[PDB]
Amino acid sequence: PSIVPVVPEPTEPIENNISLNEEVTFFEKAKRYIGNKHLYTEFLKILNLYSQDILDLDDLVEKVDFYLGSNKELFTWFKNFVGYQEKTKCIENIVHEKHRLDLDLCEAFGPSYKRLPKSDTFMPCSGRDDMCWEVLNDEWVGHPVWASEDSGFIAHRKNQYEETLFKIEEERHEYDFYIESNLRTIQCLETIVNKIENMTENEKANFKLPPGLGHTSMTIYKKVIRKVYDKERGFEIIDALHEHPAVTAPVVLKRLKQKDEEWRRAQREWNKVWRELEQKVFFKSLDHLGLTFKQADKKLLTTKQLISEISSIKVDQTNKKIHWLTPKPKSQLDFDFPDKNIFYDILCLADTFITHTTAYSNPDKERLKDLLKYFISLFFSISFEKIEESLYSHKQNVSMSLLDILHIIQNRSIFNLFANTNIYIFFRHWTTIYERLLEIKQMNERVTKEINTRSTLSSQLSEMGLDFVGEDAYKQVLRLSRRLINGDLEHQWFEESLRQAYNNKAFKLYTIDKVTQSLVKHAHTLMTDAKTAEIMALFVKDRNASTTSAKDQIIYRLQVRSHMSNTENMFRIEFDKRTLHVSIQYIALDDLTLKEPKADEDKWKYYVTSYAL
Amino acid sequence: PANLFPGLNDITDVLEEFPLATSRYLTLLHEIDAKCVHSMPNLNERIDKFLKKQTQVRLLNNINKIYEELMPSLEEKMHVSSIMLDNLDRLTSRLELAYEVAIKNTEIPRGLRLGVDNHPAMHLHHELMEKIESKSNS
Amino acid sequence: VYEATPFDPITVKPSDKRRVAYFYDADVGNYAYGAGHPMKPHRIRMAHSLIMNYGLYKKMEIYRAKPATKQEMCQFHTDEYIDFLSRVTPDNLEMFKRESVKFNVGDDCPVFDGLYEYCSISGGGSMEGAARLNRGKCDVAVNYAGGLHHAKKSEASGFCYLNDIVLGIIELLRYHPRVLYIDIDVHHGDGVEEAFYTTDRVMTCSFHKYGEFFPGTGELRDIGVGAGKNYAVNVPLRDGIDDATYRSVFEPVIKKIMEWYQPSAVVLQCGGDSLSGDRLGCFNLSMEGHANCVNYVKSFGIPMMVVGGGGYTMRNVARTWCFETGLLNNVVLDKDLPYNEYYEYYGPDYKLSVRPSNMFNVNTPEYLDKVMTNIFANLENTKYA
Amino acid sequence: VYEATPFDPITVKPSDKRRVAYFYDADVGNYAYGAGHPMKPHRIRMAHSLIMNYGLYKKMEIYRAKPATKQEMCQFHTDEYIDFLSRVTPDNLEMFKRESVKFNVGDDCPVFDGLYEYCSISGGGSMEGAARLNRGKCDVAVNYAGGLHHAKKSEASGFCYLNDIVLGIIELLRYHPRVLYIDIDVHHGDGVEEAFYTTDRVMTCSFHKYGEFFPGTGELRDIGVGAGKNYAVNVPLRDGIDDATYRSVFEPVIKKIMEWYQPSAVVLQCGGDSLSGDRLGCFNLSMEGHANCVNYVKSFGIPMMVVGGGGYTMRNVARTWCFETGLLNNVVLDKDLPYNEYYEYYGPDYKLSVRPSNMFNVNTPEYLDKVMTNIFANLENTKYAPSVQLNHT
Ligand SMILES: [K+]
Ligand SMILES: [K+]
Ligand SMILES: [K+]
Ligand SMILES: [K+]
Ligand SMILES: [Zn+2]
Ligand SMILES: [Zn+2]
Repeated sequence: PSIVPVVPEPTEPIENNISLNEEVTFFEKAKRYIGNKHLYTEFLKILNLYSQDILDLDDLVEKVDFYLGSNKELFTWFKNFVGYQEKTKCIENIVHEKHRLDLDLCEAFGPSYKRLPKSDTFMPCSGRDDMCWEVLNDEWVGHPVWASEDSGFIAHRKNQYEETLFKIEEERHEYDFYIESNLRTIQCLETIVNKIENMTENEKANFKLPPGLGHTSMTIYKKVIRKVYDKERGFEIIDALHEHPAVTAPVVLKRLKQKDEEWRRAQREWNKVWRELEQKVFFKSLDHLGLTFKQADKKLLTTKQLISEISSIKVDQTNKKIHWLTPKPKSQLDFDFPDKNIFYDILCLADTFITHTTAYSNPDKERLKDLLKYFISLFFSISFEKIEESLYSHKQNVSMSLLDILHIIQNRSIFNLFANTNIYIFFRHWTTIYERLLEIKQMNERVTKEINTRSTLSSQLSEMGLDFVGEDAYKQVLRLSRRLINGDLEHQWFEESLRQAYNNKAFKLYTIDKVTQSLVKHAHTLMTDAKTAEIMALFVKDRNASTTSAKDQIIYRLQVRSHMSNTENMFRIEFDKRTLHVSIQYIALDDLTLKEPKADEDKWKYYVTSYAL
Repeated sequence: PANLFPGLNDITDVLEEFPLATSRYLTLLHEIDAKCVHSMPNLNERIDKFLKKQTQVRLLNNINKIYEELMPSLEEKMHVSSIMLDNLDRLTSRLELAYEVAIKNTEIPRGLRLGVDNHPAMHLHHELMEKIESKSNS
Repeated sequence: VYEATPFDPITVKPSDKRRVAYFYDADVGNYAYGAGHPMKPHRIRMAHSLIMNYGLYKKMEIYRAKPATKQEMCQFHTDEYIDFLSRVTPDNLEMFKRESVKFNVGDDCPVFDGLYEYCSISGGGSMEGAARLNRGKCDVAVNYAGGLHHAKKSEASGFCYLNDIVLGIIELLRYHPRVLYIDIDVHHGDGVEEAFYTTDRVMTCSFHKYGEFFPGTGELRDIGVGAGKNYAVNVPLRDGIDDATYRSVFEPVIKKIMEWYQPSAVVLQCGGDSLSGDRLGCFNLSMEGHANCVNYVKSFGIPMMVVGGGGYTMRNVARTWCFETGLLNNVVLDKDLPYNEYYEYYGPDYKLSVRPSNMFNVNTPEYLDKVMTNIFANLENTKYA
Repeated sequence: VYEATPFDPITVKPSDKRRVAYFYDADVGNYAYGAGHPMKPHRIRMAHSLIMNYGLYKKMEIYRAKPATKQEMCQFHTDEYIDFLSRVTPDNLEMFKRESVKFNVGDDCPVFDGLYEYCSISGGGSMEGAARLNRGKCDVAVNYAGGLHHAKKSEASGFCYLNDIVLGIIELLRYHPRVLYIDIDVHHGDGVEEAFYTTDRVMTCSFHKYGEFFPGTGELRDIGVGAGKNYAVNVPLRDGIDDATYRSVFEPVIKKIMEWYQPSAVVLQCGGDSLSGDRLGCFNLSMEGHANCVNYVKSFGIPMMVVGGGGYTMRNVARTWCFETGLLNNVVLDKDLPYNEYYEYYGPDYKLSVRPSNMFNVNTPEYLDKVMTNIFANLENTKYAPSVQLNHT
């Protein structure tokens, strides 16, 4: 083996993977016992049902009771194999607790202090003269009564990397404890051995040292010696030098002097890992917000969650309605859109995604860009020429029937989009992005004042060109978001740049890329679910008109329901154009489609119309 | 045979151990000092005063008082220094064996350590000595 | 009466200087509460190492107090408990399982090899410091092995068996007619407040986090009984509080009580579980935000005792204690660490800083405002010394 | 960063007094390089005479130091070099024709009778001065037979055969962290700078003339390599510099070095080819201008070791050395020389004066401003880290 160097081998597989062959017999006996093929087939049905983690253990043993309870030794074999211990308990008394407050309640003054009962349980203290007897006092005692908190909040909880740091601290403290104890025991044993060396050969044979040896906290040495030999063969030695300290403690010392050397080298070899493991984990544990929110709204911006939000508002509205107090609810979700430039800003990113994406063919990419542009312009009622000019001037300074894009109510100020799930999902994705961007923009002026007022750290952004000039900070955020979406910037640089330059008040954009990836896939599935195509068609037919009667509103609801099944629900998105107030109602099928009655005769009209068809 | 580079590996271990040993003893010395910081100043003062002076009897008495007050802490220092010295001599013998076996092996090649042959310079030398020896033959 | 204000950096007053007595015991660091237990005395040792390589011993007088005797420990505690403490041991625990439940020793406060040594070391440090503060020999007594403010007269709570702080205060009471206790631990100072509840010769002020939090005491209307009425002060804060907020809460109340209660000496508990990155606490103070409290009480000019306490991440509380020990000698330490032997504990940068996180702050101006105004409202009978 | 001023009367300050140990060996004057060579050890002897006859010996202690041994020479030089020095005589040179070619021997550095003994005297005086300075006996230690600062670790260069200043600083470094070396010859102090170039414990500072001169080194951009970067200060100057100019350049450089480098043992080379009338140098310095340097380096208050150097007009080195030695004892001498055995050599009026000429100063306020600004810039990377308790140097 001289010529070739040494290589680490792949791995040795665990033990509990390759030990099975003695039990493969029992199952043939079970097959013989059950006899029939179909009963055995449902037996294997429930076995696999369990092996896929679908039902519990006790319930499994009950289903196998339904089958092989007929045989006692077989059923006990099975019971002990799966380790189903007998729940031999029908006679169980829920017993009382021993502690909480068996004894103490009397005249109580203030929130958390009560008088001690006046009894001659007087335990006398020694060191007290008259002064200490008058200033120190023992009549009142403090006992917690966690009285309801008269409030409500959430409890702080540790970031994921703080815990890694705590565990590293504890590991190295334990190494240090063991090595320091081994050294101190080396010292004591060395003193003894030196006493033993210079003697006469008969005062040796009768030498005995009592337990403790001179260590006021003696147990340590025993502990040390245990850990050096073992806890099986260690008591034997701990006693063999309690009765022969002359011949069996130049051997217990020569070995502590090996274990000290070896355990310190081991501490060094693992401090290498401890050291490489701390640069990475330390700095990303001081950002609690940007690391909590990331996972929170990675796993909460899903279909189930927002549906559950609006339906929760619905259910507590209706059960408050069951209470006589409030009359009845009008709508559920409310949105205001004060600044409309942000709309184009979202497009600033929106198709900026698609120009990079590969999961789509460029023709249908043009098609869904058409979706976005025409849809925003028709819904929020801003001119398509405005988005035209914004697009053009954008790439200047940074230098058509919609049906086949996809393929009495007078004075119409309100317009209702009665939508199924996917439309609601895509729309509130849009709404989330818009409101978070408007929030990050409102204070952009004093943000410019922040970055300028900071007059001369992280030099990287300096050479990187990732600092913040006295430029428009909000437009710079737009630019950097584009940069990371197209990949001009890996993540952590975006992160710390925004963090220090703007403030830690801009964590809600640290995921912007991902959330845009949510609206370039849902809009694409808008044009591939034909039913939603029918929905959008009926919507634009109802919206492009300027006057219609409430009977045609009911008609619209009817044959928009036509395309979605009984199981599916509907949400009505009312948009009023004067203030861009967008409200959402959670509508169940047979009940009324639109605004509740103001007076009763409008819904006399409702009655006649809805029951007329 | 192969070369598992044992010299350099033990050298890395040594050089990592060297600064951990020393600092415990340095802190022990710092601890010893903290007693002798209201004794050494006034002792030095009174000694230079007595050196550059009915009262001198009291002065010499004070100086002997402070001397044998401060005597115990001066044996601590040299005890600590002696154990420190023995530890670092152990470490130094470790280091030197690792180093010499690195050089005796070829974990440092002997063309990279003691340089090249004929080294584009050194033609001046050959010219000069050649002329010396030539007209020595002449 | 709460006014937001930024945090201007630490400035050492040279118009006041003092002689610092700093006690220590080189054995306190060999007693380990257990295997995974949070409390470590190793903490204290670490701080010492830093103080020894910053050369701070050239400005203060290191001592080593004499371990207190049982007849001092028996000024506050009871005899049965001190006996049990001297006898109990991990070797013979079962024979005690009666009194082991009367004195709370064994469930959360374990038994380890030589807990009586540690208890005596702490009590002795504190009593010697207070004695020398009574005898004019110094102006500041520093003891980082004390600060066990959770121990009861006859019970051991929160890893605190012996309540050496009450001993130190009874000592200071022999010479001075009024004392002021100031607790800046994240937990309520239940032991000292319970001990000194119905007296006026000591006034107590704690800055603790209230709610569903150990030990469950310290509510805004707990102000003492009978004679000591209005002579207790609790400041319940909430999560996330930071340097500017903590400072705007701390300085006005301390100033008000020093102007109205007229103390003769001050005791300061400097627990490090109110820093950022703790293991058992949820504030967000930084090194400078912590040290500011010590500085602002030092700038008043009276006899001060400075005792250690909580804090269960070792390196943070080590750095913070060394920094306050520097600024006690009217110095501001360089922000690099010298190579001591506990060096690798201080990665990855090896500096003298405790950095806060961007954790959310929950104390709103309305909360702190009504808290402080009703404190000031009830403090209008604390006027005559 | 330089404003020119007038040259103020040199004057001893009474708040500090020294314990001068003067080293002399009555043998040294007895060696001679050859017929016409500009190097004459006899001048050291001449200076001794004035020291005796002025009454200046009565406030210092005059010692012969034992000659330095071969193995004290090989602390800096090689074995082949020192063995050559020990074995070569003006009679057997024909049997060393290789080594003479190889060690830079023969025209600018010939071999005379007594070469090894002369070198022994120089090195011994320097090392014994350093050792006596380490033992806390003396404050200043004068040795005018040493200062042969041009010698190479393996080569004879420029009238010098053994670098005694290197040995002296090696002995000074056993007990001191940081040693400063000042060189006010007219040539560049290149042996010492080449010897201590890649370290930070010796800071060399030369004030020389850079041009078509000797040795040819020591630019403003030669500031140290390795960990010794910024620990080598050069001040190149032009012809004709006089007392006022020189003083206004020399004082702030030295004062900034003292404030930053904080050294706490100074070696001072006091060469005399930088005087008006010298036969190899080209400055225009007086005796007061050449002695104000010594007075300023002394006004700081740390262990000084003064040594000799150049000076090729014997009269002027003798007079300026005697005057400097009187100044180290807080004594401004008198101008009329006392009768001594060399009451010639001092024509035409027999006084304690060195006279400047009227030749023109080729150094003006912008060249000097630029040089001193570059130096002040180079000279701020050489401080001590904030946590490092000192002994008040
Ligand atoms: K507190
Ligand atoms: K009180
Ligand atoms: K020079
Ligand atoms: K140098
Ligand atoms: Zn606490
Ligand atoms: Zn010269």
